[PDB]
Parts: sequence; structure tokens; C-alpha cells
Amino acid sequence: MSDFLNQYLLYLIKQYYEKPKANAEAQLLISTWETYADFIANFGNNFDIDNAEGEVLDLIGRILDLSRQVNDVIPASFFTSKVYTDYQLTDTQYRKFLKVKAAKNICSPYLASDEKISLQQVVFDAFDGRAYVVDGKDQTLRLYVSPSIDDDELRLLINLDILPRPITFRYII
Amino acid sequence: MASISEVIRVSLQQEGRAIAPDNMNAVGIITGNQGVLSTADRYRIYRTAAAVASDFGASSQESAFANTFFDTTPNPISAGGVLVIGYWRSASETVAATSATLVSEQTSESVLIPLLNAINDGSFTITVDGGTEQEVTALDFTGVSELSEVATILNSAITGATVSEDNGYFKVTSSTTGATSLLSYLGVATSGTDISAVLGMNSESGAVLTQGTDQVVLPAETKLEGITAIKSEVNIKGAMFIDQILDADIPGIASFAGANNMLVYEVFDTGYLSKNVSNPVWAVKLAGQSNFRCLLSKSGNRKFAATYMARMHTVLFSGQNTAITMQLKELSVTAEEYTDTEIANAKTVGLDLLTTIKNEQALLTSGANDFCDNVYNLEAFRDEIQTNNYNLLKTTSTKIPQTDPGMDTIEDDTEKTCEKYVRNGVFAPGTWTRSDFFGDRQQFVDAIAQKGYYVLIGDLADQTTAERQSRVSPVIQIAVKNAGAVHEEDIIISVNL
Amino acid sequence: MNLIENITSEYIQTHALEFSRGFAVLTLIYEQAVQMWKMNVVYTRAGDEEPQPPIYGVKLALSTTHIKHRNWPFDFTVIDTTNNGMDPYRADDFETGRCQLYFITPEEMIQVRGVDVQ
Amino acid sequence: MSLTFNENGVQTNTFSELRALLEAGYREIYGTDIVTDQESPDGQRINLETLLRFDIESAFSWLYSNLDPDLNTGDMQQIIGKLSGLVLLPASRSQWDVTINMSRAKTLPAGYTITDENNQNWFLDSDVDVLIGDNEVTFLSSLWGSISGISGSSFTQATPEIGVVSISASADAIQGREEETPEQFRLRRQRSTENPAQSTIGSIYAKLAQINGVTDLQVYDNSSDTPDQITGSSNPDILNGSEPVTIGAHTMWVVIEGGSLDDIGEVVAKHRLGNTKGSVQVSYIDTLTKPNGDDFQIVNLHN
Amino acid sequence: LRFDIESAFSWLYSNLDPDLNTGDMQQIIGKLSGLVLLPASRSQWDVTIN
Amino acid sequence: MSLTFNENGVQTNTFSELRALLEAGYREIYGTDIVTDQESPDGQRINLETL
Amino acid sequence: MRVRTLDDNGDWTFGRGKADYITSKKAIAQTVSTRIKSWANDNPLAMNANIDWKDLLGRKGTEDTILREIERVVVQTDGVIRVTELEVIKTEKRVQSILLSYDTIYDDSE
Amino acid sequence: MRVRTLDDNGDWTFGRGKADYITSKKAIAQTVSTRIKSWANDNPLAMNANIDWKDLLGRKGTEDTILREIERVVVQTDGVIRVTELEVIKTEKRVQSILLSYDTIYDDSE
Amino acid sequence: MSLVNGMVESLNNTKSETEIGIGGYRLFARVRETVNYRNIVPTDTLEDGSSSTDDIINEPITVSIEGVVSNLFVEERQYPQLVSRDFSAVGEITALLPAKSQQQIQRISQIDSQIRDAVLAAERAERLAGKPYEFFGNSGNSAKTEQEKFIDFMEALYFSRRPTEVSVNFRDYKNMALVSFIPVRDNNTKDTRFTADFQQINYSTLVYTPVSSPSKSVSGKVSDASNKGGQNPESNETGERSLLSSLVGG
Amino acid sequence: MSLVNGMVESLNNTKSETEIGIGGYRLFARVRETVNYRNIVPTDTLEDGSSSTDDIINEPITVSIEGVVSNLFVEERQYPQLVSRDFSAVGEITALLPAKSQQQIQRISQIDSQIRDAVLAAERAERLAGKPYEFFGNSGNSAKTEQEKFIDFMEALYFSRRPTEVSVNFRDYKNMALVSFIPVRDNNTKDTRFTADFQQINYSTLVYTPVSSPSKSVSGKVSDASNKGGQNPESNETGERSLLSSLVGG
Repeated sequence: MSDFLNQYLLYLIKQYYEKPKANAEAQLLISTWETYADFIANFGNNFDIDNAEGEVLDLIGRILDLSRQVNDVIPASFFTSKVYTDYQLTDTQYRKFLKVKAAKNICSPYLASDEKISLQQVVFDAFDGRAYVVDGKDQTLRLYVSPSIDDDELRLLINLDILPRPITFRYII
Repeated sequence: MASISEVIRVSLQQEGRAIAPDNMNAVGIITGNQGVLSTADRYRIYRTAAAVASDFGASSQESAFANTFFDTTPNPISAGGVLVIGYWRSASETVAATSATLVSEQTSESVLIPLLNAINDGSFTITVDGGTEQEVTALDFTGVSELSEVATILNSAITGATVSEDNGYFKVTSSTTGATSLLSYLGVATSGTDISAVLGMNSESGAVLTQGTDQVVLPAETKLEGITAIKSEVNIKGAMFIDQILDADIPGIASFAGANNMLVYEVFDTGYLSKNVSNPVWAVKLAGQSNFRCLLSKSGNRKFAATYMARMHTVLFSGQNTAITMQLKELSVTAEEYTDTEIANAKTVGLDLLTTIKNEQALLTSGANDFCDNVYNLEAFRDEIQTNNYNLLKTTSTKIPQTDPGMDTIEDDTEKTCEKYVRNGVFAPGTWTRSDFFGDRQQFVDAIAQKGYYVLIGDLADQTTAERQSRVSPVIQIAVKNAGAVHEEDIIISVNL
Repeated sequence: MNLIENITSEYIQTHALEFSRGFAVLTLIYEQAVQMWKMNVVYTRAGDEEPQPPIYGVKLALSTTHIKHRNWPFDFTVIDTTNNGMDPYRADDFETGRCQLYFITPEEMIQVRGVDVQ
Repeated sequence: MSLTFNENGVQTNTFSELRALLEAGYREIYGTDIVTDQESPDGQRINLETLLRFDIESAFSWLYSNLDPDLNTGDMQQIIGKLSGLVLLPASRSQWDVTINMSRAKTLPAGYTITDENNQNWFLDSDVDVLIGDNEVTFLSSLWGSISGISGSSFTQATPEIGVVSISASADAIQGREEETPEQFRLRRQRSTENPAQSTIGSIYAKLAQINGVTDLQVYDNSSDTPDQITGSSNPDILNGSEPVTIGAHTMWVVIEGGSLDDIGEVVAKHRLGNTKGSVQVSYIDTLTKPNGDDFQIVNLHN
Repeated sequence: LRFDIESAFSWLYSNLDPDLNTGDMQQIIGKLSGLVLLPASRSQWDVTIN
Repeated sequence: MSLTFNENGVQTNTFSELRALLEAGYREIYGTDIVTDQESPDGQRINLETL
Repeated sequence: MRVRTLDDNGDWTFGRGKADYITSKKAIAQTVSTRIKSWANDNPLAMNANIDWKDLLGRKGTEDTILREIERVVVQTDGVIRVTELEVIKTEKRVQSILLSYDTIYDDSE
Repeated sequence: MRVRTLDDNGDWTFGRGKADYITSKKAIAQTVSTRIKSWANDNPLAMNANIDWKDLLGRKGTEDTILREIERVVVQTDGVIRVTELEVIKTEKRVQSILLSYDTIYDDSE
Repeated sequence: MSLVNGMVESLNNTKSETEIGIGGYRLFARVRETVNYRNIVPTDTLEDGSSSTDDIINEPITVSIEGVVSNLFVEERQYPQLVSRDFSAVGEITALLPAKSQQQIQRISQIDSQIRDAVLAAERAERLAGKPYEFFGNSGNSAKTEQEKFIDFMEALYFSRRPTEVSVNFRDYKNMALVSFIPVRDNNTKDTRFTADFQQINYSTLVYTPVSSPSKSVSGKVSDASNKGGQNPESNETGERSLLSSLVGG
Repeated sequence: MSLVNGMVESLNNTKSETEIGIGGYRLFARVRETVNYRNIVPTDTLEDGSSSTDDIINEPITVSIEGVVSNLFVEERQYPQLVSRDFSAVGEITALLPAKSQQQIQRISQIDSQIRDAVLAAERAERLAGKPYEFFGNSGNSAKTEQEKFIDFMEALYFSRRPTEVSVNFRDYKNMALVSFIPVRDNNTKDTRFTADFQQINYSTLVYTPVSSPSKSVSGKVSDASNKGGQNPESNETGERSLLSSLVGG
């Protein structure tokens, strides 16, 4: 008997809280409305780039201009829910690409921008904290990464321009 | 810097008003944990949750019970009442060895100092550990402004012991513990004006001289009947136990409740909703132990008693109709959920329930045993007639002569008390339904029917000369009829189809 | 920016904002079953009679244009008179002055959008 | 007017109209004289239903509005921060190390709270065991914000426990990070929209000239890859640059005199993004927050 | 009543889609980046007065 | 109007406006419900400063 | 006035629409019968729904006001005219049972 | 209402801004505690600041007016409701100590 | 209008046993006690002979109470006046409100603690609207005699300018407004003889309201769309704050 | 308006023990003593049924005192009336004023001695504004009997046209204006039986004033910008002094 059902049953006046049929019926109405309440509450939980799978991800792609169609082949995340073609993205990869894309949408050519959001902060929490951007000499943008990301992915992002990049970019291994 | 403060100071109240359990609402909670209330400290008096905490800690269950006590909105301290924590020896109290003490007379600090400041030289004879008699022949008390200073002087004077002052008392404790007699009550010295008698330490003076008890002493493990020790010290009028009274001991305490003109509240769990003889609560009901109030809590939530106690003893017995029933009154504990069969059994056995209707407390009280209203109110009435007769025998400078005008005095005072408790809502006029009386049945029944109470005192010439020179007043017989309160309503609709 | 006065704690209230470039009807709604302040406007341009299509149900929130996309020369931004930048959520949250709503003048939308509008 | 969700928004149906609708219904189903008052079963339920729909419509307007990236409170962390690339740094409780001096060995309870001299409650997180003497144990704040725990204060216990003799903090309390305020989170998201106040050549000059302590500074940049040319500056005289100059390959170069050195490094890291020519090296230090409450140090070195 | 609310849910999620939004919700989803619809602009007209 | 010293002279800021300014300040620094009356330390000092 | 009938124990009835509804003279009976039973500060939608029980059965000396409030509730009912009510037992244990008789708007057609 | 806390001896407190401020139910306590202490014709900015002490402790026969003025000051305080105050000692030397008890606007939430 | 309405709302004010006095101050004695039901019946002979009735316009009942207040009043038989309950959270309906993080919750907690200090007084006032006595409360100070208490309570009620409830025997009228309060002090009796005329503030509901009197928790929830007048915000000065720096750019 | 204001400013007039009389003339006997709290409650049934309250307009309290004045009044138990202090220099704040030479200072001293003689009377009057008795003062002449003193004080108060403070037992109302004073002299008693009705002059502050009542030393200092009407100086005759000879040239 969760919060919603309990607080609503108080609107049953006390002639009818205890008669079993009446209480069951009021609980029926409250329950049917309660599934909507739960849906509204869990929309946030189940919508964002993290807890999103399948179509919502695709929706996010089309809101951040990144379809699961990268036309490239990446090896499989062999650690069922959904399968795509080989030349598309399994969900988790496409999730975290969409995170990177969301970052690069709000980029800026500053590594510690105090007024606007920097490049460094947004690329760093793009990768959830496994990236590190330091500039170069001929406007190189050296980029350290944790070893928990295969070279295939990052070389693909650089080869599709999804990482944040003002004019020039590169990586490091 | 001459501050404003020396023409006005404004601070926060510090001591808990330091009152004593005089009225009816002096309710108790009996612990069994020898944390701070050891023997000879059998009780402590409180009027706020925080003080109980500071002596007991918000962690110990005793502070928890105090918290659920004071949280009742019309709690006892709102009608001239106190909470008191008792102590029954649950298991093998170890009383640490003490040192001999010497508590002096209550000195007002407005008279001790003016008398001291004239006493140039000092003069004491004290003895510690029965050693050589020590005589103190120089105490320049001239420069003293408060008892703390004379305390310091005595501390510097009495070798082998420490002197402290505390609430106008002078305590003197030897350092050594165990067979450490302070033989002296500050006897007269050979020379120097005597400070001993004026202080109050003097042997003829009313100075307590508890000798140093022997080394560590083990009191045994008492029984819950050790409540008597609390009752013989506090004049508690309603008590509970933190630990649940064993079945085998319920009748005893139950009898106790009647014999000491008090109430005892005890809660039982679901397994006691029967009416067999073996069920202790029904044994109480058959035995007539109407003062041993039984309460019901499905979970076993003991605190239900305290709040219940904290809800009952809450009537200022001086305003009009302040006598309250119990049913449907807000408590400080979450109600429980009961079936209809079990709630009916509780009604018909004597238990009491704080049951949910809808997130809203409903206290339902039984009448199997006499209603808590009736028992508590009758206790208040016996206590109040006792108090008024005592105050009459105390007030007068003369002796209240053993003449018929004297009996009319006493009977009028008793009638005044009865009239107060009819104006108080407890007793109301009605047709006396019982089949017994005191004097003229017509006189008796008419007085009950028109005033609500009757007070007849037998004349002097109707007592033996053995009961005449015993300076005992004749038997005073008073009869009352409880007011007719209502608890339910069976509204019957007159059918016309 | 000028303060729209006379906002009370009663849940569904209407204020007719009469200003230079037409007038609007600020319907302040207080959703309590979930604490927020919805807003509705029907801004009718001074040059005609049929109002522009309404806005319905936007929150009031601190330091932010609310109706900018509907592209008419005013909007509302509320600010919190504490520094606890919490959006208006109590029913009385405007009468006591905890948060207050500001009506942006059209001449000030000029400074915001950088261009005029209808 | 009633609930309509269109190109105009979400008009939520008011209570009175909603119940009137339900009552007109019930009249149409059953009869025009149905008694629908506080008592009648139909009355009870029409009231229950109208309340349920009013509240659900409110919750639906909550959903609709808190899908707005410029207006949101609790899924604002959710709907935009992880969708527009931001993060709401979680708050923290300021850990305080305190010596509690103890007479009788004990297990101090799960959440007993002491209070420092400025009415701030520091509650012990979990049950601790204290021994015969002094005990260094860690209290966490009750305010989730940044709670300045001065060293050397007097503590009075809000939830007294028998035995304490002396609460005393030898050293101060490391503060707890407070959240970006919803107002400040929205403002930080929004600031990314508007164009910079200056051109990128002049942005550094503008925001490197309010450095309290400087009196003059100039900037020479090399936008084109031509190594030793000049393609812009803050000096109007350099339109032709009749002299040679050593400047790096596609770099920018600043000369200041009399500047707060660390502040200069901070500004250059704030607006350069690239190679800086110079002789003296100066850096910014910034903290980057891993999703778990850690701190990663970054040094941005310019010249 | 209940299906009114649920179809509102269906419409809401239908309007989390840049390729189907078609309304105010299109601009709400359009504020997710700092751009809004361009405003109508008065036409300019340079003339010679004398 | 408040203290301004220009090619027009020296407009001196009146008492009520000055204290209102200081009060609006203290509200902005501390909180909108700060009690600033004759007693409160803040009230005492706001009065002292405005004077 | 129609109103859904309640069965013996007083729970609700669904099904047989337009037939589980009490017609009249019994609809008044049901509606008075459970208007009496409506505690006052219960319903958040009618906080003065009917007479206040938690504050009348929990206080000594309200029998007259119980009766006056029952007469108030009954008389202010759509369909009743008069009342004739008093107390028949005297708290046989401590529960008093009162007898309430009222003349509906029916049975006055002569 | 906020107000800067004062330490034990009652001097002011600076530092810990927004934290040396008393929140409530204690802000009322502090504000009554030192509203009592505000002599009347002291403050040139409030010459009827609070009750007049130089003209009430310097004249015989004002105890009733001391008490009435203390009740006036306390009751006219933002946050208090009632009072319950009287004199507890009787000028133990010549200083009388009165006991003042008031119900703040808090602790009435039931 | 209807003859049925008569008995219906004639019993709508039932006198509780507790016998509220002039609003809870029963500590005087009622020397005399009157009510004045008046009516305006238009005079000239009504027009039709068939249906031109419904012409007895009602009037505001006045209630006059003259009594005496002494230093020592001993009340004979009346039940205690008990503090009315705070039944505000009866329908309070949370748990649909959003999930928001800590110190986002607690920020709301501080805001609530911050304006409860400024609203709870008037909230209690409206909770205790009819009865001012237990709002003002027993004076509680031993210096003020009983006539002190009667005068200061009467002045508080009079300056309060809020209607009170007044009980004549057999009726506790709900919204009486203090019209005239004349206390008199002869030079042959230390008591105060006071005459107080109250006038009922009767007001009915014009508009469709399904709920008669709801909780505070739903009172605004069921409120219909309230209306305020227009105003020209572009022409306000008392709050002409500049445009926020975060907006000029945007 | 608010119910809270009631008790707050009901106690705002506390009667001092000294028992000011009709303003300090307590040397009579109060045969009767009444106050009249009145109210205007608009009559017709109020419009809404939800919030259309706040309709009890207050009224000026009147206070009627009828008493007798004899040649020889013996007052039973009342404390002396002591002269109120001259707390004008409490905030007087010099030492920022300029350094100016001697006989530039002393010229100011002569100007001050020159117009103190013309202002100090009204300054004392405003210092003693409420209480006229110790302004007019005890008559001090042995020729005038006590009824002389009562009549000439009453005429001085009446012609004074300044409000006085009047004490009914338990209240010393602060600004009473003498409305009616009727002294009567029967031909069977040499005393004077007088009835005096006063009416309170209650007036609140419309405008923002941070300081309630300051010293004279800062009363003008904290005053807001006062406003006087226009006038046409070019069209004045009563002071059309010529142009100073020092200006025509310059």
C-alpha cells in the first residue's frame, strides 16, 4: 500500500473505508489513476540518455542529429533486448555516442571557461570521467583516455566528428 | 563598565521549577536499568523531555518513554502534574562503596553570612576515619559574601576531607571510602567562637551524618513488588513498567494498585484476547482489581501505556466538569490494526485499544473492568477528601473539640469537598440504584437524588469509650453516584416502511 | 522589467496586463498536487480584435524568458527574493514576496531578441 | 475550457468544471435526480474521481513543463543535463573530525547529533564505539550545503548521550560541496547560447584587462599558418608591420606588464585554447569532478 | 477520463520528436538548443525625400 | 534620487532612501525576512550606518 | 431523488444500473440513516459534512447536543419534514441508544 | 524572521554569515529577551523603543505597571501569541525576580 | 423565498454546551440578552391577486448583550472551552509531487521555515476565525485583574475588525460583528456594566460551488478561476528592476 | 483587517499608576465614566460566500466622564505626578559642524538667545503635548479656590484646541480631544457637576517611516521630503523690498 493509494483513500468518508466492496472499488479507481501517477514519476527515470533503449535512443538521436546509422563497422560489446544490422550501433555504444554528441553540441573553445561551459568539463563528463583534453602546438588537441575504451570507438568518433572540435583535433595512445 | 544588567537581567529559566508530586497527576515510569537511578536514588522528578534525556540519553528506552509521554498534547504537566522515573532492581545492583558524608542544616544565605562576618576566629572539632580529633582555631570568616566562600574556607580547614556547598546545604565528605566514619558533628572546640552550631553541622542540629557504608555492597535481585519502594517514597498515583509484568506476578501488583490508592497501567499483546481463567487480565477483572488498568497493543508497543497514562492523569480537579472520559482522545503513539472479533473481545474482557479508523486514532476503552474514568475519578475523590480533612485538622490553632459542633465542622468540610467534586463533573445527582445506605433511607436517597452526594457522621455517643480517648473522630460515611457519561450511540431509526 | 503586483495565493487567478503593444491575459494556475505555477497568456495585438493563438501551461522559473518562442513583444521572468534559486512552488509564494514575477517591457524584449516583432 | 493539449500548450481542466462534467455524465447515465452529495455512493465517487483527474492533470502539466529545457526542477538534472551535456554536481555533507572525550566505554547511537556554537547540527552517521578516553570520530553535517566547521568551538548536544564530558574539534571541518542552484544550473545552460561579447582576438584583451593590477598589455596573434606574419592585434599600428618579428606557427601571443600572475594564467586558460608564445610560463589549476565525489586536478599551462 | 489522460501521454511522447512535433511543443523541444523561430521583420524601403 | 556629484552640483541622499538602500542590501546579503528593528544587531547597525 | 442502494451490511452495489437505485421514501431513509453516520471533520471535500463525533462522544455532557445535532442533520435532509426523537435506554452498559422517528415528505398525500 | 545570534554573554557575532542567524522559535526568544531590555528614552531613533525603565525602577509602586508593560512588550512581538507571567520571589534582598512565560507562534501545529 | 428553507437553516446554528460567551469570554454576567429579527415588507398593497408574493426581504439580525464584569466571577455550571484542532492536513495530498534531490528538498525546507514565520500567524487566525478569545488567549499575567482582561479582550476584538461568534442562550450565532461596545463604571460599584450590540454578517454563495467548506489542503484546489483587474506593468516604478544581465545577451 | 492587530494595539495604551485625570487634573471625583467603542458594519448581506470579508470599519472611541469638583477634594491613594523629562538632546549630534571663530560663534549664541525666547514656549508645549495640566500648571495663587482651578484649567484645555490624554480606569488614552464640557451648578450644592465627552484622534502613518518616534534632535533629520504648494513670488507685495544696492551693480 504505497503513498499514492493511502493518501487518496482518505477521501473515502468513514462510512465507506471499511465496507469491503466499497474500499475495493475505491482502491480500483485509485490504482488505475496510480499507474498514470507512476508513469509520470518514472518518465524522467526512463527517458534520459542513461536509462534509454531502443526507440527513445533513436528519438534522442534525431534530437541531437545522430542516427544509429554511422555506416561503419565496430566490433561487438560481448560482455536479449534488441538487435540491429552489423553496420549500426548496439544500444550501449549508441547511448554513449549520443552523450558525446550532446557534449559537442554545447562545446566552446575554452578549456576552463569561467563564463560559459568549457570544452574540458563537457568532454570529461561526456565520457563520464574518462577523457582529458590538453592543447597542442599546431592547434593540436591532444586527448588522453582511460584504457576502458577501445581504439575503434574513438578513432570512429574522430572519423565522424562527434567529439567536440573547434577547428583541429587529434588523440593520443 | 557598569552594565545595564545590574538594573535589569533577563535570562532563561534554569531549574525545572523544583516542584513536588502533590496533586493527583504525579505519574511514574518504572525502569529497571541501573544507569543513574540506583537504590536510595529510587526516583527522579521531571517536567520536560529534555531533562529526562540529559539524565537518561535519547538512546535509552526510558527517554523514549518520556518522549512518547510528553508528546501527548494534554499531557499531565499541563494540569499540575509531574513525571517521575522509578527504579526496581532488575538484576544484581552493585552499589559502589561510598565515603562518609555530613549534610548540614538548610541555611538561607541571608542569615548565615551576617552571623558569620562578625566571627573573627574559627573553632571546629571534626574527626575523619576516627583519627585524632582535629581542632580548627582560626577561620577569618569576615571576608565572606556567599556560602561558596565559607565552603572553601571549611575545605581548607578540615584536613582529610573535602567540603562543598550545594543548595544551601553543607556537605562534608571524607576522601577514603568504606568504614570512614565522620564521628564528629562539628563539636565544640577548646577555643574560638563556635561556628559549628550556627552552621548546622552540630550534633544537636538536624544534620544528617550518613556514615561511610562498608565497602562495595550487593543488594539482591528484587521482584516487581519492589514498586512498593517507589510508592513508599514518591506518592506516585499512576505507574507503568518498562519491562512487561510477568503473568505470575500480575495479581499481586493488581492487588497493590487497590491497596495503595493508585493506578497501574500495563499492556498485553494479542495472545490475551480470551476470557479463560488462565488469562491474567480476566483474572484481574474477576478479582475486581479495578485499579490495575489493562491495555492492548497488537505489536506489543509498551509505550501505549505511557501515553495512555499521560492522557488520563490530566484533569485539573478544580474547574467545572473537567472530569474527562477516555474514548476517542489523541495519544502519542501510532494506532494498530485490529479485526472486529478481537476488538469485541477486548471490549468484553477489559483491555483498551488505540485502533485506526482512517489514519486517525480512535481510543476505545472497556467497561468490563470498571472504566478508567471511574477508577481514576474515585481515586481522586478519596485523595481529595483525605486532603480536605487533613487540611481542616491542620488549619485550626485549637484542637477541633470532640463536640457535636466539631462533627458538624468536619461533616461540613466533607460536604464542601463533595460539592466541589459534583461541580467537578465526577458525581452527579441521580436515583441511588444500589440497595444499601447509611441512615434514614428516605434521607439518603433524597440527598443523592437532589445533591448527588450524602455525608453522614455518627454522633459521639455511638462510639466506645475505647474509641473516645483514642482521639479518633467517628466514622464518616459518604456516598456518591458517578456521572452518567456516554461512549457509543445506538441510534434506532423508527421504521415506517 | 516591472513588477506585476497583486498576485495572491488563490490557485487560479487572472490578471489582465494592459500595455503598449496590445494587451494580454495572464492566467496564473497553481498546481499543488505537484508544486508549480503554470501560466497562460492570450496576447491580443493592439491593431485587431481576435487574439493571437494562446500559450497554455508553462512554468514560472527564475531568470529565464518564458514565452519567447511565441514571438510577441513581451514575456515574464520571475526571480527569487532569497538566494535559494528555487522555482515558485508554494501557493503563497508570491504574496509573501519569496519569489516575484516581472513583466518584460517590449522595449526590453528589443534588447533581448535584438530585433523588433509583430 | 477543458483539458486540451495542442500546438498551443496544455490547458488543464479546472476542478469545478471537471466535477460538473462528471455530474452531467452521471445524470445522463442514471437519472436527472440522482443525489450526488457528500454521502451518496455516487457522490463519494464523483468527488473521488474529479479529485483524481484534477491531480493527474496537474501531474501531467508537471511532465509537460519539465520537459522544457529552460524550465525544470527535479528532472532538470535528467532531461537536459545528461541531454545537453551538463552535470549537476551532487551535494555533500561536510565531514568533521572531532575528539569526543568519553568516560564509560560505549556505542554511541546511529544518529545522535551534536550542535556547534552556531546552531549547526552535526550528526554522527552510523553507530560508533568510543573507548575510555579521547576518540577521534567523524560527524557529518545535517545541512547538505557548505557548512563551515570552525575549529575550536563549544558543542552542546541536541540528543544527549550519558557519558560525554567534552566535545571538541582539534581541526576545522572540510566543507561539503553545495549544488548548483536550479536557477544557476539553468543560467549556466543558457549562457552557452548567446554570442561572446567580443571577437576572439579581442575577447582575451577585454577579459585580460580587468585583471586588478595591470596598467597596460597588448596582444599580437598569428591566425594564418604563416609563421612570422601578423594577422591581427589590439594595436592599430600593425596594419602593415614594417619590421620582422618572431612569432610561433599559427599561435597567439600576449605581453602584459604588472599583472597578477596566477590571474593572468587563469584568464589565458579561460580564453586562449592554443599555443601561447612567451618566455614566462603561467598556469591555471582547475578541479574536474568525476561522477563519484572525487577531484581531478588539471593544469593549463600558457606562456 | 482515464483515456483522455493516456492519449495526452501518447501525444506528449509523440511531440518529443523533431520530425513530428508541429506546434508549441516543437519550440519547447527547440529550446533544448538556444534557437527559436525567427521573428517577422518589417520590410525596409530607402527613399529620397526633399 | 541619491548622492550624485556632477556638473549639476551635489545631490545629497536623504535619510529614508539611504536607510532603505542599506536595508535592501542586507536583505540581499542575508535573507528577505531578516528582522531589522531597533533591537536586532543588524537593525542597530543599519540605523547607525544610515545615520 | 435516486441513490444507490446499499445491501444489508452497508457496502456499495454495482451492476443492475438504474435498478440498484432507491426510488423514494426509502432513499430518504437511507440518506438520513447514513447522514447521521458522517463524522464532521472527515471529508476534506466537506469538513462540516455532518455532526462532529470525535468531539461529541469524547466529551462528557453532550447528550443534549447529540440530540440537537441529530435533529439538525435529519431536518436538513432533502425529503423529511418533522422528527420525533429521544433516548430509550440509559447507557445499558455505557452505550445509550436513542430512538429517532421522522415523517418523510411522503405519507402526507391523504 | 532571522536575527543575528548572540553568544552567552550577549555580545554580537560576526563571521559565519547566514549561519550566525537564528532561524525561528529562538529568534522570537532572543527578540523578546532583549526587547524587555530596551530602555525607552534611550534610542534617538526610537524614543519609545520599549518600556521606560529609568522611570519605573526609580519610583515606588510600579510593580503592576512593570508587569503590564512587560506584557505589552512581549505581546507586541512578531511571533508570540500569549503570555503567562507573574512574580516568583518578593525582592529577596530588594531585587524582585519575575517569571515570564509566552507561547510562540510555533508549537501550535498539533 | 421557499417556506422549506425556514426550518432548514433556522437550525443551522446549534448552541454547543460549552457556551462560548462574547467569543469565548464568558467570565462576565449577562444582565440582559436580546436579538432583533427584522424584515422589510414593502408597504403598498401587492399588485396581482394570484402570485405576486415573495416580497419579505430579510434583514441582518442584531444581538444585544448587556452584562457586568467583576474582579471575581464564579461561573456556575459550564464545560471547559477546549482548543479547536488543527485539521488542516486532513486532505493534504503529497507523493505526486516531483522527485527532487537533497538540498534541493532541503532548500525548500529552508524556504518553508522561512515563510512559515510570516504566514502561520494569519493561518492560525483563520483557523480560529469565529472565536477570538482562544486566539488572543487567557491573559496569563497575575498583575492584570479580571477587568483588565475583559477590557483588553474587548479592545482586541474591537480593533481586530474581524467578526466573532456570539452565543445567546439556545443559539451560537456564527458571524457577529461588534457594532457597539459601551462599558460604564458607576461610582457606586467597582464592576463594569457593558452593553454590546453585534450584527450578523450573513452572506450566501452566488456561484456554483460543489464543495461547501473544504480543508485548507484543497480549498485553493477546488477554487474557481479568480479574477483580478487589469494594470499597466510597463508603467510601474516601485519595482523597475533593470533587465537581468543574463537576458540582454540571452 | 488582521485579527493579530487586535491584541497588539489593544494594549498599546497602558495606564500608568499615577492616574492622569482629565490630563493631569485629578482633583475631582468621577461620578460616572464611560467609553463608546462603535463600528460601521455595512448592512446588506455580503456578496461572495468565500472571501468577501474585511468589512468592519472602525470608529473614533469616545470617552465620557461626569464628575464633581468641590472646594476641598481629598484624594485617597494616588502617586504624585512628576514632571516629564526634557529628553530633547538625547541624539543631539554636534562636533561635525564647522570650525568658526569667536564672535562668529558668539554671534550665533546671540541669535540663539534671541529666538529661543520666541520658540521655547511652543517647544515646551510639544514636549508636554499629551498632558496639558503640567503645562498650564498648578494655579499657585491662594486667592483662587479649587473650583477656580478646575474651571480655568478646563477653559484653558478647551480654548487650547489641542488634544489631551484622558484616563479611564485601566486605560490612559493618548489623544483625546475635548468634545463637550458641561459644568452645572445646582442651587443646593456648592460643588460643580461636570460632564466631559472626549473623542480619540486616532491617526496612522500612510508613508514609509523607518523610525517610529525619534528625538527632536533627529526628527527633522529623518523626515522625508516635505511638500509645499506653489506660489507666484513675482506677485507679492507684503515684502517687495527693492533690490539690494550691492546687487544692482553686483
